Amino acid sequence: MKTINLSIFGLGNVGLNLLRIIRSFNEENRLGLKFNVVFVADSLHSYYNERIDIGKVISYKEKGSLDSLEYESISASEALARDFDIVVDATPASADGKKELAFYKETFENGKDVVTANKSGLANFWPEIMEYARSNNRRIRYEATVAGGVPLFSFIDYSVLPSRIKKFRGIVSLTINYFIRELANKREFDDVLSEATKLGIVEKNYKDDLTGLDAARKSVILCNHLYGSSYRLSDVFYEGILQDRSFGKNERLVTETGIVNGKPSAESRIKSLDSNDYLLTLGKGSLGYQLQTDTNGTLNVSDLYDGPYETAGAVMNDLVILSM
Amino acid sequence: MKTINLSIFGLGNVGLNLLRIIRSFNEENRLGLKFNVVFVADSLHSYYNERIDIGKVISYKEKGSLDSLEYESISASEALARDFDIVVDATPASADGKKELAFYKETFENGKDVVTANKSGLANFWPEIMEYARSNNRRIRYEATVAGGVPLFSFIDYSVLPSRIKKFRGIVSLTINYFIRELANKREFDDVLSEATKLGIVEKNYKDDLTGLDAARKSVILCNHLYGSSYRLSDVFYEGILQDRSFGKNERLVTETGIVNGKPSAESRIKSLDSNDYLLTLGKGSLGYQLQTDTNGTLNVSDLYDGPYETAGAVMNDLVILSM
Repeated sequence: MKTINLSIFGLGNVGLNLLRIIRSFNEENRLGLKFNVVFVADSLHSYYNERIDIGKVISYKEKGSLDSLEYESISASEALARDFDIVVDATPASADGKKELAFYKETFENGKDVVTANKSGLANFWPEIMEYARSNNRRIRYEATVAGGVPLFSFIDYSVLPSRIKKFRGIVSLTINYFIRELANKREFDDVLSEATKLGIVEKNYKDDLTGLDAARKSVILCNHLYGSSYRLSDVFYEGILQDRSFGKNERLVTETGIVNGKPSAESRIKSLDSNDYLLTLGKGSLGYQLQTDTNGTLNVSDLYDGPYETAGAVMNDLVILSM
Repeated sequence: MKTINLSIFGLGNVGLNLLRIIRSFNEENRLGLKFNVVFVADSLHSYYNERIDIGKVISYKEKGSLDSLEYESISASEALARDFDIVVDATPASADGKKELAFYKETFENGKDVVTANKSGLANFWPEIMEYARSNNRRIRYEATVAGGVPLFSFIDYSVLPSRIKKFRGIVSLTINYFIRELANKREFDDVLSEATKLGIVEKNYKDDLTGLDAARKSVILCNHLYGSSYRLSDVFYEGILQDRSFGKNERLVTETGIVNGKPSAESRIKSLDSNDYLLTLGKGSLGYQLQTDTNGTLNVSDLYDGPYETAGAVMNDLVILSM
């Protein structure tokens, strides 16, 4: 019954799976919703149509032949001025967050909401983004930015409303933790790196993950959402593994946020956890966290395996929340 | 800014903790809400006032001296006709669910919503309750009826919207599982029972828990919420421990719901779980479940310790959802 029009920016693993999810959702949902896509962009192409054929976009993108699509081409700024409801940002993250900030400003000014899977704008320019949203009376959600497809922001926003959240601890950065755990198997860094590269576990440029900066960016978003702080990266603590030492079987890079000495605090630190720690029960592919609350107890939430499809499922959850 | 008026029925462990929670929430919430109580009842007293003094009610109830409260007394039916927004049902559960059915009918007809922690009406008369709600354009939520304070219905309703939920497995009935695990420690039933009685783990009448009927009632609610079925108790399978045999360390009474052979299905069965099963990681005081979804992955959610305060926190979450 109700049709919501989307413009999707980014067709990497998350954005492409989001298209697949939209098609199945439109077919199957009991929610009285239909999502219509009017615009898709990737790094090479930007296509607009009143009713993009989502199946065709998926097919052409899988075949590596979006070149051959005959839709109107318009720039991102032009697309933002067309009539639609919500922007999805599944683009590559910039180093400094400026392109994301400028993009959300232009989105809100054009009267659209944002759902993002890109954490860069939020980790660097949170108060500016929220002020543009407020100014323009628009909304932004960002489930997929921290803990992938594991409900976290929706969990906070709809499941523990009565609490004033006392503390978050979790494994939210898997690649650095993978390396830590392999090193604890008494392996050499260069052997771990070599294999992780062949497996596609680690990128060509692994610095952001292995210095703990990926965790730090996530912790800014977490801390600001939980405590209403306006932090940027410089407000949080982090550390990484790049320093020669042995690691124990119980060490993890744990991201923790709470109000400490009256001030919101966020830190990602390598800790040797007690043997019965819930975080030690998580597999190398599993994101999870412990949420300590003053009214809804201490809650443990995790998935079994993190991946882009479940991440795109979190984006889709945000889209439904904004629509309903 | 926005005031929501409540009538609270039941001042046992959940209802009394709910009063405490309302007082702290009113003081502390950033949600722009205030909850005003106009009516409280327990088994002995029924008090109405435009603005019940919640602190006084707590104090008198703790001191065992609600006798001495000077507010108007009116019957439950009279109270339902006064002006307010939401009924909270934290009363003792009847055997057959009829009193709960009649109560919700009268509530909806008087133009109020229901939040319940009592599972009896829902386990026996779900389709009738939902029809009265629909007829009267009112709503009912029931977070606290299954898995206590662990978000479950709100989790389904707000965190995994895009999924068509494929399966639920969990430990939702702690007392029977406590007995199973103690028996697996090579103890005799009568010794386990004797101690459990002194500890307050088991009631004077332990039949509903130990025959698996408590689990079965929860599974009706679960299955109907997940699959849109209209089941009653006779539609689900259950079993208990009351039969002489040894139990293994890996046995649990697991409640499982899913669509099986095209039909919604719900069963609570004693299973010997594989050693790496997530449900085996839960302490004897911990409720938890695994939710397998087609769009949001497989999610594991649990608390550390179940108790009436966190249960009342789930009731409070439902109240906020209905108000906001």
